[PDB]
Amino acid sequence: MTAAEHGLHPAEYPWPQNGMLSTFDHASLRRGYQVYKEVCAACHSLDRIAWRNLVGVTHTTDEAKAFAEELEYDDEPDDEGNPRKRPGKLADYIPGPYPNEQAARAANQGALPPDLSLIAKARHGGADYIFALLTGYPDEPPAGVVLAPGMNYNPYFPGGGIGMARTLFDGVVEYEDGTPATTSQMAKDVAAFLTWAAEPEHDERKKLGLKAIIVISAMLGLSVYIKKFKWSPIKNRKFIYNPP
Amino acid sequence: MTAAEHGLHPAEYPWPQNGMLSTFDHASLRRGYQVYKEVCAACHSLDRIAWRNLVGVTHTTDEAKAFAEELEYDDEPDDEGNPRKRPGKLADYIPGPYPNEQAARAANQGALPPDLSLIAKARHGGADYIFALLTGYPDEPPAGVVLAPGMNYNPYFPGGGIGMARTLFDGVVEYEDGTPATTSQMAKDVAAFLTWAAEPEHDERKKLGLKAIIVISAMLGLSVYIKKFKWSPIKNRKFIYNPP
Amino acid sequence: MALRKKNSLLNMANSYVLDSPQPSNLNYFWNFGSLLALCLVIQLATGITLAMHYTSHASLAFDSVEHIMRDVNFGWFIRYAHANTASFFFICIYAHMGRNIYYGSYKTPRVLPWSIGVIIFLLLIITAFMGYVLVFGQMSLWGATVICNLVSAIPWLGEDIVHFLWGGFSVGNPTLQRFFALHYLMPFVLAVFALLHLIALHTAGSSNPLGITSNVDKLSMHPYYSFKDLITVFAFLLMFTLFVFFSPDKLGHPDNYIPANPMVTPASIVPEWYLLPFYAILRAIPDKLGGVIAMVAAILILLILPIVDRSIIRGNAFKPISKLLFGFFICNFLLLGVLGQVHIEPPFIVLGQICTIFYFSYFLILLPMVSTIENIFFYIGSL
Amino acid sequence: MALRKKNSLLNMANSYVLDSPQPSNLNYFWNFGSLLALCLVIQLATGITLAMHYTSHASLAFDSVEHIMRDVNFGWFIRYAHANTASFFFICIYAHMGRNIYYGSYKTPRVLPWSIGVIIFLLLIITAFMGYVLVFGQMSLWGATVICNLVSAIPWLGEDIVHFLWGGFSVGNPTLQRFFALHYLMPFVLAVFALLHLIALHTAGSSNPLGITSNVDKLSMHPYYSFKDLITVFAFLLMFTLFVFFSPDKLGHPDNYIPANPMVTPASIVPEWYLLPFYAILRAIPDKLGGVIAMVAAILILLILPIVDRSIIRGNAFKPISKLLFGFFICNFLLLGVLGQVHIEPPFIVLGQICTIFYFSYFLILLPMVSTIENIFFYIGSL
Amino acid sequence: HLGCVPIGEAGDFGGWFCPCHGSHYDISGRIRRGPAPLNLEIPEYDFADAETLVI
Amino acid sequence: YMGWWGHMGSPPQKGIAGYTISPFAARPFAGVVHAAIFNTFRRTKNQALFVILPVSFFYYVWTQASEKNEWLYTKAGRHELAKAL
Ligand code: HEC
Ligand code: HEC
Ligand code: HEM
Ligand code: HEM
Ligand code: HEM
Ligand code: HEM
Ligand code: FES
Repeated sequence: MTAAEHGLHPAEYPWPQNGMLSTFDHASLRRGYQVYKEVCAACHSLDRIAWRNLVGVTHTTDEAKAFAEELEYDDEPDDEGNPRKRPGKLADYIPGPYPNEQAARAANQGALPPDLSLIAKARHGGADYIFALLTGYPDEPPAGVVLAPGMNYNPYFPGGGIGMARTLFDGVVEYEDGTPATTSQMAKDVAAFLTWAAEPEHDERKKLGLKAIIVISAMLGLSVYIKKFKWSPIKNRKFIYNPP
Repeated sequence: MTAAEHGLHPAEYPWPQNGMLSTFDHASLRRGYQVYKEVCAACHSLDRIAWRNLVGVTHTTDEAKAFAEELEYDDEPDDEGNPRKRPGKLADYIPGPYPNEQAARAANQGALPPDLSLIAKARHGGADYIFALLTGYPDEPPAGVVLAPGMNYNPYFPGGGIGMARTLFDGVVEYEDGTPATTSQMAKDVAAFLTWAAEPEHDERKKLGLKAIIVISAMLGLSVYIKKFKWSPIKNRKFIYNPP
Repeated sequence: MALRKKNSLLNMANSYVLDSPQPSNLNYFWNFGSLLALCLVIQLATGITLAMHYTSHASLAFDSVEHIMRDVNFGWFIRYAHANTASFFFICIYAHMGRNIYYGSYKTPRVLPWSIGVIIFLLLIITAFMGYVLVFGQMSLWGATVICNLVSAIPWLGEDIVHFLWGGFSVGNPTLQRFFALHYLMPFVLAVFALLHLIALHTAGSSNPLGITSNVDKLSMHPYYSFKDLITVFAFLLMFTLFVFFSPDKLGHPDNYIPANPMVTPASIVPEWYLLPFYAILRAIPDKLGGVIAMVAAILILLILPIVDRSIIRGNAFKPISKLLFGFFICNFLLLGVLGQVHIEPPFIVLGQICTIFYFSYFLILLPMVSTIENIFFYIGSL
Repeated sequence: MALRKKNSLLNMANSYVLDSPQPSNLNYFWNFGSLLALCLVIQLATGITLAMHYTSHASLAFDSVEHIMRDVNFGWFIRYAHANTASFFFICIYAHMGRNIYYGSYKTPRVLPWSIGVIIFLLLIITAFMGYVLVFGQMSLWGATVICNLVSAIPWLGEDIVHFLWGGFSVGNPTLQRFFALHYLMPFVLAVFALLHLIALHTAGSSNPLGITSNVDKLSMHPYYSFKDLITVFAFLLMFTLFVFFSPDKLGHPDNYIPANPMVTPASIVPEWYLLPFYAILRAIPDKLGGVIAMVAAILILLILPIVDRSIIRGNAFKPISKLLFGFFICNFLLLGVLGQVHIEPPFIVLGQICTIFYFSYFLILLPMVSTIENIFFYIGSL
Repeated sequence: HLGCVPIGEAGDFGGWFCPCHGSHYDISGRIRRGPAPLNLEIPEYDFADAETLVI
Repeated sequence: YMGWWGHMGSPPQKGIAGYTISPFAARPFAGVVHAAIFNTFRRTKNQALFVILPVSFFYYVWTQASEKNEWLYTKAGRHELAKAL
């Protein structure tokens, strides 16, 4: 297959979470949530994430309750069996922009924007692919490329023509921590946030792995000593043969 | 417990399907469907039964398709993702009178009319209980019984006070086969129909059981001959002992 | 040397089903072992097939069982076969255990197969209890609730253990999905223990109705007991046929055709019939923890039969008083069963307590006394 | 007499894990058998636990796996442990089979454990394939579709058999629910066959790296091989830890994190890595039925090694030419693996055919020729 | 008593009346008349706000 | 072909005296550094060709095939690709 059909392979960026002992940067996760909420969430759902998931990762209990309480969710029917709405709770999932696929495609010239909850695991490249894609729209497609109508050129996307246009531009978001919201900074934060959304156990998993590595290595060393200790009578055995 | 707390035990009526070798009377099943449709279906669903289920039991393919095609069912959303309706098909389930439990209870003074698809198996007594209950509303409750508001006296119902009023009266239905629709006749037909709805394999099952009974009995007889044949050298063995 | 003896794999089968030396006088009560093997094979085949159509999620479980009944080809038969064979499994296991108690199969040198047998019986109870919950009808839910709450009696940690078993604060979806996984597993564990009790038995061989050694007079398992087993297999299949095809719901509870509803409580919550004697024993003790202990003790007390039977003779064929006592013990066990499903009302409350005392006193008092006296009567009577 | 010898149950364990007489010179490649037993134990424990949280219905399957990852305590670990141990299971089984082929473990008198071993390997493939479908991501669905359509090649009845396997006209809910039930069962069948191949082996005992009898010099299994097994257990657990905790998705396909969509076809539909050599062999034959036969033959041809190896000596330790040929055979098998996941493009099409010919010619031509010539060289060379 | 749900406002102590065996609970939900042995159990509840309780 | 302890199936043994010492009396890691360096080097040197020859051959075959495949799907390889299909 041609390189174009594969898509250009994203660079390996030095993410904070790269590194056997490294967690996510939670300040970046919080900023990335804000990019999700203000830019991506217009077209993309994050359906696997509940408000409670943000608590103690990016937000306090009160902030997350406030986000939930601003929305309306379907309640159980009232006593005459008529539909009712309630305010959101921490157990509720973050609601998506569209009621069904047909509505989603109608708003995006036929293309269906995927749910982003697993996108960092569902694409080769992970955070690097998301970062490369969001920052990799050239001003002009390479001479000779004919884009289908409603397609945008992006070399990281296989085949080159993606139905999503460039969306991150310097200062589309105003970060609440005073960080300069440049295209690169926003792409880095939202890629970090999406990686967390795909693998929220990441920080705990790598710490438990460090404990396991240490214990298992010590046990491996001791098991070698013990095996050698027990085998030495066999290894050291000597014979004298006197032919009968 | 008091007999009243148990409910009066229904008589054993001679149903056509009683009898190891007996099927349902399908003419009674068809008439019972008509009682369901014109009387019970106002309050009770039959959610486990699809239109295809009637075909070749009570109705022809065309009659059942006509019943389905008169109703509207939810289709897949249109291209803008807006809701749409379609006419019914044979695969569709028979639709119930209420959208939810809350609506059902609101229409029945707080009581919830059960779905009738399994009712013949879900009550001690089966067809006899359904027949006894529908025909067993006395004109006057026995002296001294105090009914709760919205309750009707029926001795077959445990405790005596049922939230369902008498519904079958001579000539509420006009049967399409010219059968006189008396209370007793309609109760018998609808009880037969509901029994079929609970156990639609009944006729096939009992015929396969007849074949199994015959084969297994023959095999039992032959296995006795063969066991006796093989054992006879052991059974017939004789000894002469001469003490050494 | 014949291949069936020379090849190690063939020789294992040979030792159990073909050349296995059997007493020449086993009566028809020695046929329940092969009936139990048949029930286990039917439950494996029907159970694995139901698992191909059943959905363990609480929102779909009850409806997946209705889909089996209504849409799956022969699904009604596979479902009814599985549900009825669970009852037949218990009839055969009670018969097999009754044979073992009457003929002294628990005595030396067969203490080990008997003791492993008691664990088989416990695994069958757990297996059947979990399988019943899977329907997720009213009896499924309320039976799970009441039986699992007995664990709350364990001091200190009981409540925590119950929440851990349920995977939440009541019986719900987590409980149903875990019961599915364990119900699928437990029959395989049961088959291993069934195999272990046979390997343990193989050191002494089968006992026989006279209670004497059969080392003087052996018959090959095949063809004699193969062909004698076919008779009871076909008798069993006739009983199976009558229930599965002509009366498939006779042994069941109609409330299990109502979907589980945590709000409405059924009029009476009882276990399946084969658990009823143990439920009557539990009701007899007023204390919660007392009752649970008594109920477990009623099964574990089978482990002391090798000790409390003081007879110098194996089995009851020649012991008129032991035969009378055994008759009373069995009928009392059936009465306990009946009392397990009556309402908690006079006069059945006291009757259940007296029957419970009789149940335990068989093991602790009567069998040790009677077996001691009969030893003396055999000695003096034949002088 | 010691209890471990006197009691028949204890004596069975004793014969396999304690007093079992082993050669004194087994090298570390004799440790894969216990690693495979460890993988089987991990897969049973993790698999039964996943079954307590997984829902087999197609509408909920993929989401139940996300619930395991996100909500179940340690669910991420149990899921990653189960998915990674499936790969480790195949690494260990290829190592164990490679050991067996290099050291002549298939020769008399060990033809029976080897032949049952080939069936174990087939059951592992089926087990792993069904388990992979259960996620119900894109690779799950499309892998099931293409692999199950190979059955359509069976003449006359092939299409009918496929519809019967699927329980419908395409891979869907019926197929997923049956694969769940079979995926749960197949590991138990696999454990039985693993036990059978060990009982068959016990008649000759383990072979050893020199290929000679060890009847002259035996060591007890315990403590020597117990403690030597602990070393490779801890080495395995270190590798397990690195994948499960630090790189849990390295061995997987990202497309399996997209929910199954029968409309969109993924760019490349490949099996899991451990099936890749067999897929390259199938691609090599242009005919559909031809390709299926070749692919099955590639596994069943292992059954003829006892015949085509004409050597008078067991194993390759002392056979320089056989060792070279074995080296080429193994590297060719790895190249077939790589070619199983490339695109069907020049020049890999022809290369795959040449590697396929080499694979089969090892069994049919080269090993019979080389083993014949080495017999002559040992005889003449030592005169 | 057994575990029906009492119909409230009904009774004879005008609190709750269980229709099943006729046990009467109070405005405290204390048992006054009928087979029931205990008063209606109290869950573990706290007033987070004055307008919302959590149970 | 295998018996059990006491009747393992060995031909009669005679004339061999075997000696060994307790695991507590021995240094388990005696001579470890010599083994780790010189013994491993000897064992590895004697087996190196049997690994190097097939690995190097099949790696070269792969390398050539993968580079050709890559080149055929460039612009430069258009014509050769057209012929190859
Ligand atoms: C107004 C529309 C719109 C906005 C705003 C938007 N997207 Fe998208 N996105 C799409 C559409 C449409 C697709 C599908 C493109 C296709 O498949 O051709 C898509 C696809 C993607 C993909 C998948 C590309 C692939 O490999 O399949 C990722 C990752 C993505 N978007 C992330 C983002 C992130 C991160 C943001 C913003 C911070 C974002 N999107 C903003 C419309 C949008
Ligand atoms: C307009 C209302 C209404 C009509 C018409 C009606 N029912 Fe009912 N039915 C109820 C209500 C309400 C209940 C619940 C009664 C209760 O539980 O107290 C009920 C309960 C039942 C029960 C179950 C009683 C039990 O044991 O729980 C059966 C069976 C039944 N109906 C059958 C029928 C049949 C058959 C028909 C007509 C041919 C019928 N119903 C007509 C309202 C109705
Ligand atoms: C000793 C073996 C077994 C016994 C005693 C047993 C018992 C039971 C019982 C009592 C039920 C309730 C049946 C009902 O009333 O509907 C049941 C249901 C079930 N069992 Fe088993 N079972 C056994 C083996 C198996 C096995 C091996 C499986 C394999 C999965 C299995 C799968 C099921 C399933 C899926 C259900 C629920 C669907 C249904 O109710 O029919 N069972 N089992
Ligand atoms: C799955 C359940 C079981 C199966 C398949 C099974 C099978 C068998 C079989 C085939 C035999 C040999 C033939 C016979 O005597 O009937 C046997 C003997 C025996 N079983 Fe069971 N059994 C089971 C459960 C039990 C239980 C629960 C007990 C004890 C509580 C038990 C105790 C024994 C004893 C003591 C014997 C030896 C009896 C004798 O021959 O004297 N078994 N069993
Ligand atoms: C030899 C033993 C086994 C092997 C090789 C094996 C292999 C696999 C594989 C490859 C998957 C797909 C994993 C993934 O990528 O997510 C899987 C999934 C699964 N397996 Fe197994 N398995 C085995 C034993 C078992 C057993 C005994 C159970 C008991 C039920 C089981 C239950 C499951 C379940 C529920 C899933 C789906 C959830 C998931 O994907 O993690 N497995 N298995
Ligand atoms: C679940 C998979 C398996 C398990 C758990 C297993 C386990 C074992 C164990 C513990 C041994 C004895 C110790 C050893 O030599 O490593 C062994 C020996 C053997 N296995 Fe396996 N095995 C499995 C699969 C296979 C397969 C797939 C084959 C063949 C294709 C096979 C063929 C053999 C043979 C021939 C031996 C005797 C080797 C010898 O000692 O010379 N096994 N296996
Ligand atoms: S159930 Fe409440 S009064 Fe008896």
